[PDB]
Amino acid sequence: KVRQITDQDLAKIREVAAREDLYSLLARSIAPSIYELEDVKKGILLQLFGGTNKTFTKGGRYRGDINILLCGDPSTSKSQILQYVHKITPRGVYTSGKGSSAVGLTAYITRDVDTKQLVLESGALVLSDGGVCCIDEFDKMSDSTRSVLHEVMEQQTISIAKAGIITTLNARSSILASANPIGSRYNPNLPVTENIDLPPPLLSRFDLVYLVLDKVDEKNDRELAKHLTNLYLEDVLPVEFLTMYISYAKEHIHPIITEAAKTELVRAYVGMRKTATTRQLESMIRLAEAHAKMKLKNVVELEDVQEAVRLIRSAIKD
Amino acid sequence: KVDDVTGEKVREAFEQFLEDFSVQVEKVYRAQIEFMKIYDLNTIYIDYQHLSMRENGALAMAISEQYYRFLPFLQKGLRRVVRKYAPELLNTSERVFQISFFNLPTVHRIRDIRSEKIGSLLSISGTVTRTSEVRPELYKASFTCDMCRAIVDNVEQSFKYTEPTFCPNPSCENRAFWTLNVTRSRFLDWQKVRIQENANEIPTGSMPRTLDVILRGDSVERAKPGDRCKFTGVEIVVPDVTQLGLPGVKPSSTLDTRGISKTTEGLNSGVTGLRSLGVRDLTYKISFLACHVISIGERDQEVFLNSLSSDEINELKEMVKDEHIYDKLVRSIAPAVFGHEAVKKGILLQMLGGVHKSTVEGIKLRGDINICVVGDPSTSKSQFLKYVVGFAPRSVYTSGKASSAAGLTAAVVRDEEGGDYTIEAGALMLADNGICCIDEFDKMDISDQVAIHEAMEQQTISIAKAGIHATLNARTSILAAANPVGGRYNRKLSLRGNLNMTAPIMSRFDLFFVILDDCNEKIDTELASHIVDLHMKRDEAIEPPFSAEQLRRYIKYARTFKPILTKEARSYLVEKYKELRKDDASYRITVRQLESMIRLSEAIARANCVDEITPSFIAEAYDLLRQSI
Amino acid sequence: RVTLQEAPGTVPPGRLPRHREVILLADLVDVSKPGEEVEVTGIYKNNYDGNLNAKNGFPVFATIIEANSIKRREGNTANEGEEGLDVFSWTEEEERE
Ligand SMILES: Nc1ncnc2c1ncn2[C@@H]1O[C@H](COP(=O)(O)OP(=O)(O)O)[C@@H](O)[C@H]1O
Ligand SMILES: Nc1ncnc2c1ncn2[C@@H]1O[C@H](COP(=O)(O)OP(=O)(O)O)[C@@H](O)[C@H]1O
Ligand SMILES: [Zn+2]
Repeated sequence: KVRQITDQDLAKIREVAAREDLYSLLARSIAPSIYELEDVKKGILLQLFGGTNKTFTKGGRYRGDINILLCGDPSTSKSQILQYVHKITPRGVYTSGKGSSAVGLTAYITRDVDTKQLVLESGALVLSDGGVCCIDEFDKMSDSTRSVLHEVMEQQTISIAKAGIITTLNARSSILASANPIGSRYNPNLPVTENIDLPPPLLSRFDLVYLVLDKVDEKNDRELAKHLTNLYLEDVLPVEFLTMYISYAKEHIHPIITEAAKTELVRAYVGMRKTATTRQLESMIRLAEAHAKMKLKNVVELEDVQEAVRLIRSAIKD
Repeated sequence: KVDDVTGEKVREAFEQFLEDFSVQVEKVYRAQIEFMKIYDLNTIYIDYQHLSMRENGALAMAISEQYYRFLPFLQKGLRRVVRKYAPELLNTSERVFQISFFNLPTVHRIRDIRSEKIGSLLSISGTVTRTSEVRPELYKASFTCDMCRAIVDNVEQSFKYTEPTFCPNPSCENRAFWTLNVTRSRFLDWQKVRIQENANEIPTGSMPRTLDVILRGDSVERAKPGDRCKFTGVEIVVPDVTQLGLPGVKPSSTLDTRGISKTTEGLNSGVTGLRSLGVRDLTYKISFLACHVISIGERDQEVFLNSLSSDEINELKEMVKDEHIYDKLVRSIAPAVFGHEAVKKGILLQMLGGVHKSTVEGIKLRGDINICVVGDPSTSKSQFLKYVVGFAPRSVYTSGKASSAAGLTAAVVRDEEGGDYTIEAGALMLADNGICCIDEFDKMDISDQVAIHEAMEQQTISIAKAGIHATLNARTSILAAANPVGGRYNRKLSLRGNLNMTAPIMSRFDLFFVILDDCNEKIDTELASHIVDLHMKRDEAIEPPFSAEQLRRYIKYARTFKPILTKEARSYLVEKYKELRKDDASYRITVRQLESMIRLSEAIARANCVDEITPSFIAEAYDLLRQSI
Repeated sequence: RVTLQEAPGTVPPGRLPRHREVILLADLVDVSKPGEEVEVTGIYKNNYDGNLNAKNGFPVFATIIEANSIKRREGNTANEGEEGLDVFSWTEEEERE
């Protein structure tokens, strides 16, 4: 042309996991080119692990995927961020939402070209099962196909009933999306709803929403231009350790919750309720259990819930 | 004539296995043969694990490797066993027998199919994507000589119409010109199904591989398109019979409508030399022949009491006895949510249902309960829909806006492989005799709101376009979830002003349930604590009086009853209707409200397992109607 | 000759219909019209077809129904009861009544 990790790999994974600050190192590794924007990288690093997934008989399956929406001024670097997270994840798809078929992300019964026969072809959400699916140009996605994502983010299954075939597939994926506003700037005075041109439920169901802002600041502008030119000037980042660590954490590790998380979580939610919907607490639990999967552990404690609440309240600050 | 020695050993070993296994001494296979004798069945089932312990696999591996050559001896031994132990199964009203193997140790994928397993016994898995008609296949042919009129019978056929050659008992010389006696010949059922690879076995970028599986005998129609099924049988190879000299001129030497691949022109290795072929070249392709198929992806009281076991029957009748049972049932519905007992009661009444009646004049009276639940966001309105769709049989889930062309009622589409107009199925159609759970009910299209004007009341869909005219059937109950207009409920405006539905549609909903959350320091603590008791203990967090199976059995048993109305119940009903009409003042209250009250009374009576209706039930139904208006 | 598809009501929701061929002899021609829904009593037969054996690859046979009786059911919901081929036709005593 053009898995089965060894014991030495296990040992090096353990000793690296024994690092004092594993959070910041892979915070900076995922996007070496991106300068600042450390908080969105924190969120993406937490997303790439995901909270534990469970399906008990009585209540049913409870989701364990984290959804993130990036939006803001039109000339930031969100697309490069998405193309960065595309490569790290094991199984994922990077397709823009500008056009294509209304079921282009799900199954589409099509006539076979080579033979006059019938073939069932899955879409991009089914093909990102168990991973992270990146959507680009979220604002151009059509009103009729949007509803498809609605059943994906709610029941995590897609049903097709055409040409005598009635069946259901499995989505179980995570949505990271990037959007653009109407106009050349996101004026803070007007609220989010008018600018982003997205239905309130669709924006609401996203676990984390980040606003990227671009203000004319002499310090920030000079610092950005400096490192950009330094990159153009010709003169702590692991290469593939991330993929193996991600696979190890996703395929073997399953954390649990203890009463130490109970005590902090209940009072934190109540204090946030001193307009936080019940979605907020299930968002904190997922983020805390995903942080617990990092700094390799088998149970949650105070540090994970503190980091989760800090992240979800810094999200509120914007 | 030359005979085989290994085949004889396999034949006697199979007879010994059938006669001697007896391990449970029960004579399990003799029990099966007795069951076939009493029930008049034509197929036997043999487990591989059962055979995997006799002779240390010497018989099992011999059968597996050369199933194709050993099947005739297995059937011959089965014939002797049947004759010895049950002669009645030797003749029909002879039964062509079938042997079904299952529980093989390892399963294969479609991409492991190589020519070196041709003739072997295998098991495969795949998703069905097409099925054909049940056609009759010619099994044992019978002919008559044109001149002698002599009768030949039992002329085996492999892959093409085969007539006999040398004439029967006289002097007559004849090589051809026979006449099939279609009446004397034996036939069998035949079906062809197309399968493809599963969603997980498909690589990251792949065009799915396909296969042709042949179902024969009693295995027809057991695989339906879209399902995931595990087949087991023998891998065979099928030649091209067209160039094998078919009798008729209809084949016309491979008439074609499309162009064959130039890439494989001369690359596909065809064998020549045979006299039947002539100068032609014979070609082969791999197909599968299946003998066993498995899938891996009545309101009559007397017949109902027969199926259940004695322990279940006693448990059910002890369950019925207690008078608190009703209060327990409303607690068993959706044990994974906090609060909203009225919603649970409404859902239970919907699932129990009402009686359907037909008048002598031919007009049908509705017996389906429709519920609408509204409220501000984050009130667990979408958890009830998931519970219902998971627990209620023949139930479907859908949203307001639909991507499909047949969004919610129906659409007319031309045939993909025919010359006619067909009809696709909407969510309402796919829920006949079931519950349809509609979410985001506000954003429906007007052409669908006008369309549902017939399904809710007349329970039919009637279309008339260029292609087809039909009167479809939608006898489905509707559970709808909606949000108030403007984002939040206002506690001084009515249901009408806050909602957007018109009076036609609003009057067709039996029950309205408005659920409201409140921001106070104490209830939020309880809700958060309850929701977080999960995720540590997945099973011990919730404890209902009855499990899912007991409730599912009780609902089915209760639906057998059909209550009637007493003398005082009618007077109480008319009095309550008159009072409600007086209180309304005719803008919101119509005859449909009285009919809905009758339906609710009948459902509440079905809840208590009583065949007579008491005015207390009408009072309860009246209170339920008043609570939503 | 006519082709009978399965009625949409009879077909399970979401499945493809099936069709069969019916031969109408003298006195039965032009009774049924394209678009109507009909009930036919007849004889189910089999015949040998070369193309069917050539394409499928097995000695399968074609089937066809020779029609004996025709009853119209277009718009009729009273099919639950009543006896005969046409319930809108009268006898002599009925005309006298
Ligand atoms: N914070 C940043 N760090 C590095 N490069 C940046 C940054 N912001 C903008 N850029 C530059 O601007 C361009 C952004 O393009 P991109 O973000 O892909 O388009 P879009 O706005 O459609 O997402 C990139 O070529 C990148 O080099
Ligand atoms: N007992 C409960 N009371 C209130 N809310 C709950 C309860 N249990 C779960 N929830 C929350 O309600 C959500 C269910 O979605 P829901 O609010 O019905 O969506 P929508 O209101 O958009 O239909 C879940 O995400 C869960 O976090
Ligand atoms: Zn002869």
